[PDB]
Amino acid sequence: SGMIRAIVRAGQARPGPPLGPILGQRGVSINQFCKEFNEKTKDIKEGIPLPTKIFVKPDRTFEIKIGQPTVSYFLKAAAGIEKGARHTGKEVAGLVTLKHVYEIARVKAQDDAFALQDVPLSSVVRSIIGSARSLGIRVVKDLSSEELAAFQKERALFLAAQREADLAAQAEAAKK
Amino acid sequence: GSKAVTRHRRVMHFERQKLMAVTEYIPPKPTINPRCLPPPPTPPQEETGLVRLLRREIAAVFRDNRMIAVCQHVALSAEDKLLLRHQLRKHKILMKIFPNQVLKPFLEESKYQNLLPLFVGHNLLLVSEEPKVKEMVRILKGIPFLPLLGGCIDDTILSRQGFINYSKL
Amino acid sequence: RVNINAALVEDIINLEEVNEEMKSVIEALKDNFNKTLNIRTSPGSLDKIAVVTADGKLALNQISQISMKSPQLILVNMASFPECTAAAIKAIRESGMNLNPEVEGTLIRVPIPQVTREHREMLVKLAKQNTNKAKDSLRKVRTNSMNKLKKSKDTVSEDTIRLIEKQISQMADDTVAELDRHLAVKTKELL
Amino acid sequence: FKTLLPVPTFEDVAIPEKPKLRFVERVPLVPKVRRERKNLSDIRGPSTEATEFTEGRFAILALGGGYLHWGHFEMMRLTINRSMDPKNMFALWRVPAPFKPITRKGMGQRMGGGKGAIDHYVTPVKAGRLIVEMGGRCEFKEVQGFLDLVAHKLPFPAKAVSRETLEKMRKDQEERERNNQNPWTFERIATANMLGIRKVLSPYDLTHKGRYWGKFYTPERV
Amino acid sequence: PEVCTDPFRLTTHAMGVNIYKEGQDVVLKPDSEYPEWLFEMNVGPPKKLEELDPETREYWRLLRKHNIWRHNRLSKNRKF
Amino acid sequence: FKTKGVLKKRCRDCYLVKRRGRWFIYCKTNPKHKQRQM
Amino acid sequence: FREVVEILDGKTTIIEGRITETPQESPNPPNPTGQCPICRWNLKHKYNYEDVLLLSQFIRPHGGMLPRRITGLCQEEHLKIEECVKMAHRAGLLPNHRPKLPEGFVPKSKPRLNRYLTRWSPRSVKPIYNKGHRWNKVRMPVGSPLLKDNVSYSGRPLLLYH
Amino acid sequence: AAALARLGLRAVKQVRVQFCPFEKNVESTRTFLQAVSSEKVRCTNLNCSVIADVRHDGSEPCVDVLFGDGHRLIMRGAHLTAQEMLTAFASHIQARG
Amino acid sequence: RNRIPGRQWIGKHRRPRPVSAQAKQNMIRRLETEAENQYWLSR
RNA sequence: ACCAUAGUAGGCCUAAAAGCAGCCAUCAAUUGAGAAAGCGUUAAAGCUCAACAAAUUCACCAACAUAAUCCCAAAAACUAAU
Ligand SMILES: [Mg+2]
Ligand SMILES: [Mg+2]
Ligand SMILES: [Mg+2]
Ligand SMILES: [Mg+2]
Ligand SMILES: [Mg+2]
Ligand SMILES: [Mg+2]
Ligand SMILES: [Mg+2]
Ligand SMILES: [Zn+2]
Ligand SMILES: [Zn+2]
Repeated sequence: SGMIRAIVRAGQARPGPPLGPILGQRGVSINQFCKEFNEKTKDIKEGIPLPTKIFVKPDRTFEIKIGQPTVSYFLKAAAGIEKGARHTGKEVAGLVTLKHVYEIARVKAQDDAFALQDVPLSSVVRSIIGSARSLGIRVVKDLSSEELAAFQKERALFLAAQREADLAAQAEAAKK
Repeated sequence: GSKAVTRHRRVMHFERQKLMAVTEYIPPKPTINPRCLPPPPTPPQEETGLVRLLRREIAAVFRDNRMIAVCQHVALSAEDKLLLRHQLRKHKILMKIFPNQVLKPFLEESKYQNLLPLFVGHNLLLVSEEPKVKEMVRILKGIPFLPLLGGCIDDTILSRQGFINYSKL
Repeated sequence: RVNINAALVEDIINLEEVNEEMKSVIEALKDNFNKTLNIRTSPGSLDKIAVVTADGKLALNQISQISMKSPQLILVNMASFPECTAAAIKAIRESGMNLNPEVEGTLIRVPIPQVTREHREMLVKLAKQNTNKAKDSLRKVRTNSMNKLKKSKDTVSEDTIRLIEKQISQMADDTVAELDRHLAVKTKELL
Repeated sequence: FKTLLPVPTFEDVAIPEKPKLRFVERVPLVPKVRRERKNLSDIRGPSTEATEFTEGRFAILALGGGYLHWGHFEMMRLTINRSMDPKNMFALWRVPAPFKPITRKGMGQRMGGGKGAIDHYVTPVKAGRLIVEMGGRCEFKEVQGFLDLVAHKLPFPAKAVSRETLEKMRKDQEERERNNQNPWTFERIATANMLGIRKVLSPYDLTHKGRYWGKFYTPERV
Repeated sequence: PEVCTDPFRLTTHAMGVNIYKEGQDVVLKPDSEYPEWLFEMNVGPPKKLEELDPETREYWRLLRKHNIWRHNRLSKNRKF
Repeated sequence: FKTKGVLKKRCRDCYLVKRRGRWFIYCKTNPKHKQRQM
Repeated sequence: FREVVEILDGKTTIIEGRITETPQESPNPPNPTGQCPICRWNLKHKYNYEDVLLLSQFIRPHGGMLPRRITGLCQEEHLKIEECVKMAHRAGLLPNHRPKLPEGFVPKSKPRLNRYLTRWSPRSVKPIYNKGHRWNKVRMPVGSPLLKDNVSYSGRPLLLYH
Repeated sequence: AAALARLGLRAVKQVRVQFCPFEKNVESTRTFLQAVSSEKVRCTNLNCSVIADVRHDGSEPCVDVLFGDGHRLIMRGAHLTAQEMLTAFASHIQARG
Repeated sequence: RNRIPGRQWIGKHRRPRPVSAQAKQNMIRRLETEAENQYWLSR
């Protein structure tokens, strides 16, 4: 029938939206897909969301290919910040080093996307750095000793920014 | 009696119309049309960084590696092309595509001028170091409508039958 | 349409004032006779019921939450402004027809009876009578303007007076045409 | 295979605050109490003011004369604002607000009795004058595309030109005048009073050189 | 549905990349293990057109990207 | 058919042809795009 | 010249291309320095619809035109020769350059009206019922305007509208 | 490729193109081979078998198409244009099929 | 059918009577004669 | 004509914003493809553009109905014309 891209949480498998209508239009039974997803993801319990491709055949049968989880969630977990910056470039969302980028690249090199390509890990590192640039997380070359002080200052800065943003949102809601 | 400026174009006097007609512009007309005339000398083109990089890459390819196979590039699906790329990199032989406009002059200037009829249409250069044609023949046999045109194995220009014989050797 | 500049006189007649009066009369008649006779048993949606709140008039859908319990049962709920429940009940009970609700607390059950009374002909006749009265009022306003012109007919040229009378007659004709169009639209809506 | 060409880059140009065209009043804040004669010389003849670029790179060039009023101003403003990207483009006017009053008779239609009553104001524009000047980090192609509609909707004929386009057309006109083949030209004949042509010509024709007739300007008249 | 970190774990390792069931977080291997291509690459300022060498493929890739941007800007007046 | 003084294509499948001494914008996907130059 | 030959032999279709001998250019052109064929044979501003020997050199056997990328003429001469070929075909010249239709040659129609220097198509021009007055008159176009640059020995300009 | 894809190629069994790439008149033959080996043609029908025979001394490019009407279309294309071969092939297969 | 409003050579809409080659040649000849006259009236 | 794969559903609000109600970044893989220039979905999906590989005629704007008694000299593209 076709192919469907679905980003699903590792520990979450619900027969509802947005997974509901997409499989209902295809006619594939949602319960079987949920059971297969639970069987294939019950070996992982850290709740890292991942994208997957569902190949629905014309006979209403489906196949599942599970790839590596999301780069955005990888960067968020590596930096320690729950949500990314609203205005990228004007504000800093987080701070990581080259070690996290290299580790993410070497653990994502086995995905279905970069498995077919045969470029070295340098290209994957560049892709991760570009994704971090888009997310707003700053990367530094060498600050292993200063990362503690950098973290202790950036946490205060980010909590102050979050408080200011919450105040601005409350003011906008009251004005609207 | 109309005003000095009107909207109906203010049709002029007959003498003024005659004056305009006499004073109408006449473009200069050359005796011989210069379009089909023997053209001016050649304004020679200037080599750019892109063509220089292409020439350097082609020279490096023809210098370093040993197996340089020429195949007819077939318009296949992206997934199949990537799968073929992965299967070829399993044997560590890569593929490249070069434009004919830069490939033909380099080929005719170099010692591989016998490959000119092979590079008329779509082309694909299979580059392999330490050639092993057995795996290449096996992986090409899986696709029926992707024909091996020819190539050179250590400065030995061979056709498809020559490649088959070398693989069997 | 002979229209004067309406600024070259400015003293013996105020065409701007005449137009303002005509437009005010038209608007008042329109609003009143519509909202009075737009009931047609079921006045479009009952969400537009005027309920008193803060010494003002607001629709039921404005100060209420109106849903449809059944196709003939309107379910009102007092959540947005739960302070005029009695006023809302009274307004629903007397809204054009006999729409007696049931005071089930915040919920309000409104059955929809009738829609077979065939009083639309009488409503049309009442609308025609009101339109005739509005025409009479417009004629009175035009006569007052003509009397002002006659009072001014001392030094001002009767040519200018005739031009102003033609302008006023044209405005009156346009206003009565608008009234007739509104009457026709209301008659179509009723029937 | 095709070569790669560099693209223009715009960094020196800075977008000013409020890039959109400002609103223009229908009438001046101080109305003209005294009725003025409708001089047609403000339209007749070539333009001498607002004929060159000041800060923008593109402009709306008028090839003829006419009157612009609040309707035309509003049309131009709305069209440019809705079809212009404020983040990369800015626009400015080159003509003043409508100030010249136009009178209609009104009360009574027979000839005579005095002047009429002021109805609206217009801005006189001569041929060769810029109307709207635009600039920014944008290419002329899109600017010309979305300004051609404004040029067409303007009463007088108009074009969406740039600095390069205006310079090219002026140089083409100069070259045509230079290499015109026939020895007889309107300017020369008018200056020399050949055939007594001054009887049928006009004193302003000595300056117009035959390129201007009333409010109509012919660019190919040399 | 998951939980993030806050203490020295963030600086000492990555605690969100461990994907399987067991909480076996990978440690931060010493700097000597990481090759030079991790450190030689730029991080913050993207390369511009004039910064790159015209005899380099990255310059032509950036020029192609700029050509696509120019074409997209020009084709914003599509009436189709 | 719509008679116009200026003809312009409303989609990429409209083709302009000179027939019977006039110009015609013919479209097959959208029959409403039939334009005839007056 | 290349010819396509189709052979049917027992539900089998054979399509083959056959190359035949073709005439070549004359050895001595008056102006060898000219890039363009007509411009180098000095027939520019000389040919007309009456000159059939030049127009018949490059036209398809069914009366079709020939591509400029193959012919080699300049754009203006290509357009002029296309106009002249159309005029000759409408006038009745090139009798042998029409498709052979054995079925359609039996039902004869009205006799072909003799014409020459025809600009438009005979089936596309509506009669002018008004014809205009002296000052505003709808003149009847005769001949193609592209031929206004031909040499005039008499010196009188060619009347393109009468 | 689009013309062959839109014509419904489900009614073909075998298409083989036998040619010698080292000749001076194989441009049209290779263009035809690439057109008939396009991805759209492949996805139109999977029951067809496409064969590319490469020779060195044959010097006679040709195309043989066997389809289930018991029909064998043989085109000895040595001077024909690739577009002409494509349109003739399409016209024959649509007429008989 | 086609009427000329007003008088033939007075009103706003006049006869569209064009200029002829004979008139052009006559004007050119007169211009040449006057140019020769103004040359002879120079020194 | 010639085809369209990769991080990725780039990050925020919204029931949903997956190139496309909106705001900010606009990186990076394959020689070769814009966090996407037009259609389309509630959200997708899907259909086109430019990018490589195949060639390379030229390719910027310019065309516009009508009245009444009956259309209105007929006609003519080349024998030499300041
Ligand atoms: Mg006068
Ligand atoms: Mg206009
Ligand atoms: Mg008369
Ligand atoms: Mg007149
Ligand atoms: Mg790339
Ligand atoms: Mg494309
Ligand atoms: Mg009509
Ligand atoms: Zn269309
Ligand atoms: Zn030529």
